Amino acid sequence: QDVVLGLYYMTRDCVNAKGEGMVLTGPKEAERLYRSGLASLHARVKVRIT
Amino acid sequence: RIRIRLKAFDHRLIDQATAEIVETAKRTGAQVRGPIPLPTRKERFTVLISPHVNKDARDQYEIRTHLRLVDIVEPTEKTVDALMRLDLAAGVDVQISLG
Amino acid sequence: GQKVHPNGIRLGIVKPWNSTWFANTKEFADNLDSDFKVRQYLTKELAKASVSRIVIERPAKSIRVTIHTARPGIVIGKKGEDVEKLRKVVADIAGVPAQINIAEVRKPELDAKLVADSITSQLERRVMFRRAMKRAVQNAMRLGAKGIKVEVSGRLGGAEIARTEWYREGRVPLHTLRADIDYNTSEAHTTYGVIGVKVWIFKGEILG
Amino acid sequence: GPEEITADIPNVGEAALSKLDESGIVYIGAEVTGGDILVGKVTPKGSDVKDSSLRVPNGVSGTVIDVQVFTRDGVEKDKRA
Amino acid sequence: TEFLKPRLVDIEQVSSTHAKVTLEPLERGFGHTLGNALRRILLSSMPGCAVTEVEIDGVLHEYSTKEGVQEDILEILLNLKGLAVRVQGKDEVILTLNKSGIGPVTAADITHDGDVEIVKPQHVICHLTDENASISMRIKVQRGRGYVPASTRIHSEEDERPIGRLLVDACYSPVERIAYNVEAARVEQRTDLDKLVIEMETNGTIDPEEAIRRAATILAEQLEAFVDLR
Amino acid sequence: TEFLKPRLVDIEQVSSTHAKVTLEPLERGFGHTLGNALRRILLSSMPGCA
Amino acid sequence: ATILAEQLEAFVD
Amino acid sequence: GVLKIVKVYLAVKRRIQPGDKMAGRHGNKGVISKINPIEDMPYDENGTPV
Amino acid sequence: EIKELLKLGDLPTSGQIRLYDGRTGEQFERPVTVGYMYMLKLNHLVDDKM
Amino acid sequence: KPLVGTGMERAVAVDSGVTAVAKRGGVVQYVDASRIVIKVNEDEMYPGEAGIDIYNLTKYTRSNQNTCINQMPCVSLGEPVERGDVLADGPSTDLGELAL
Repeated sequence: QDVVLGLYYMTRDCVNAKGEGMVLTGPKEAERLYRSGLASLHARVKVRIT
Repeated sequence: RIRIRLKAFDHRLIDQATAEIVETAKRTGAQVRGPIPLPTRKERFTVLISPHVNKDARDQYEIRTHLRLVDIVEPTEKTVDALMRLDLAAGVDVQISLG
Repeated sequence: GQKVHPNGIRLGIVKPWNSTWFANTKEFADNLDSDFKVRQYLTKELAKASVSRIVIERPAKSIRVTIHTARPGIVIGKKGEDVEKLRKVVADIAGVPAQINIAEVRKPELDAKLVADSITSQLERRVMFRRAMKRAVQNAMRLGAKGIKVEVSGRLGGAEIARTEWYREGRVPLHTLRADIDYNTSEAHTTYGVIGVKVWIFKGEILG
Repeated sequence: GPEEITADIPNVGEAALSKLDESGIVYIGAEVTGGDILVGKVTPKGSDVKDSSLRVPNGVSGTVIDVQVFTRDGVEKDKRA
Repeated sequence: TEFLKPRLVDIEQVSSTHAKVTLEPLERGFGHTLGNALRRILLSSMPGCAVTEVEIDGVLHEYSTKEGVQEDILEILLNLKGLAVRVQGKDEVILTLNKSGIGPVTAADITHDGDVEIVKPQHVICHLTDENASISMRIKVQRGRGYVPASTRIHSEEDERPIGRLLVDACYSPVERIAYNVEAARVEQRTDLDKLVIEMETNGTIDPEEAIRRAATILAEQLEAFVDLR
Repeated sequence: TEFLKPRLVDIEQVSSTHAKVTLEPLERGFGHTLGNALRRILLSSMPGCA
Repeated sequence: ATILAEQLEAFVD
Repeated sequence: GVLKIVKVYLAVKRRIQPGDKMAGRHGNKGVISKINPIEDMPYDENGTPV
Repeated sequence: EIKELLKLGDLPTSGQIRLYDGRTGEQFERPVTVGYMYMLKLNHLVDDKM
Repeated sequence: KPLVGTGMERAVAVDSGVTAVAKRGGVVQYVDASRIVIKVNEDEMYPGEAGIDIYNLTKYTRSNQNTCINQMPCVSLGEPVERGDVLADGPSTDLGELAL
């Protein structure tokens, strides 16, 4: 119950947030942009995943 | 000036007392003179240890009364009174004397 | 009378004093007398209670007694009923305001005086002295004494010719000043006469 | 024979006579826990003595707040009664 | 490395207890780091003196009642647990409270020594109603940190104490509430600097610059394990 | 009033660009203090060039 | 760690 | 009949601990899980922890 | 009337305050509900069940 | 004292006899260490049997569920009380209300 709420709030999206439509060189700097305070947890973004 | 004469049998205890007194003085007032050690009284006693007779059989005891002279140069309002509530450890006869 | 008293030789180093006060030559004798009185009274009272050490300490015209006993419950009785009673009598004895504290003695088998007392009691109620001695020694050892010695002397088993017997176990260094040697004594007033019980208990060496 | 209320608790050493008086029973108040002794209550012939002395249950602490005794007309020693 | 260093520039006392303090200047982003670290340390690990053992005369246990008073003995122990003491020299002192007569027993009636300071002269403890009633308690004030309770201090105590001394729980920490704010600093040539406005709320016994200095020393000596060894 | 200093017990070097600094023991609620302080400094304050 | 220690180096004992 | 009748009244003082049961008035049962420190609590901007 | 009483006190009308985290010092997104509930301790204590 | 109550706390805390509700109104003498002593106003007071009401407070004792039933006085010394008013707060009561 708690963990599906944490995931459903995490992997979602909104039509404008901090860092809308910026491009990221990996998931590591995705978490670094979430922690430093430069993007939001749900902000649509092109990443490069492997 | 307040002269303070600490007297006790245990030296460590006396020392402890003196320090405490200094602390008490120094927070409230200013320019505590200092803990000056006077001469120790070594009051000796010889006694015959046999119940009946053997005179060369003896024990020689002594009581070492230590003296500590603490002086306070400026008696303020706050300082002198602070000692009233501030009693020292047992087995230490203190003797304050202003002037 | 060969040996020095083990407590007495160590008062400056590892053992402390019982009466712990300062007084000038004027009031000292009187104080001593008072101490003797109060202690005597206490012994008389708390015989059934296992009492080891009465520590008197008088600051500022007020006497502070500290009773070291194995069972506080019998000395205290109901909470502050017996202690209170004791206090006023103590005060009377002294002629000053009294204050009784009661220290609880952990491990009464390792306290020497208590052991001695027990032995004396046993002797009085007509046990085999030797068996009592053994018990005393064994118990202490079990409890964690680095060593113990006990000695009993005179009219043993009501015998006409008096003798002394003693049991040691572990190590009991008496010449070593830094050794914590709890020494104490007692006397069994039996039908045949007195039987004196000495006991030395070596807790361990102090390093300073 | 009848059972007895005495501190002179057996086999068990200087770990019986403690939170009680010289005539037996817990001495009131105190910081009693588990495995203590409250009321020395053991009989001879029951070198054949035993320990029925009601103690404190395992795991509990507490303070003896009250001791009631309307015992068999005799509970007294030489005089508390 | 173009960093700077902060200083305690202005220390305003809004009251004797509630008192703010600035910090200036902090670097960019450091404000929430130092503020949260000083918050955690200043709430967990400060030394303050508190009541530990209470000794009332003619008492058996703490659940009894007494002659001539309002609050019961558990109420007295709670009102004594709230006390705020500030000793200077020693680390373990014994106070004395003696009072008779009809009226409330404030904290200002304790016969103080020289090095103890009771900073709340309107802290009520008892309400003596009978004029023939008296109360003579002897408090014991240790000094530590954190929270050490009666259960753990039931066997921890080594110094074999006598029976009759009521054990009160020890709330040692004199900090109760702390908030920090990261404003915009007014630097005459820099715009990317910030100030930290720590808003403490003490027990009255602790001096705020001394508390901040001690928390800073705690943090630096904890980080020395990272600095020196690897 | 004396605090527990730790010993740095482990550097499990997984690769040349990987580490895991196992570190014990600290006072209750100090691991989060040290970890969060180091994490925010390492994210948004450590100097370097790119 | 030395960045934070030199940052806090001012008001210590 | 009964001879020796000794009743002793203990009084334990139980505090609160991980494992007790608390509840509101609405049916919200709960077993109190973690007894957190004051610092780790969620504080609002006024400073008071919850 | 709950909203109007929350306006007499200086509290926010929604009943919800923004709360920071005691661990990380940073704001919880999406403001949370804080209030006073009357919570009871039921007599099912854990050191009567262990 | 429940901040959000229904007002039926008063009737439950009075009507269950755990609080020491005053029988006859008046003032107070407040020895109270042992008992609340209430001097009675003259209108509620009988001609003979001059009379002042002495309430017994039940201090720390065992309930049926091993909880502690205890009464504490919630009136001071020299304070007017009326008939039907409460004097001693029982277990789980706060000034005559119901504080579970």
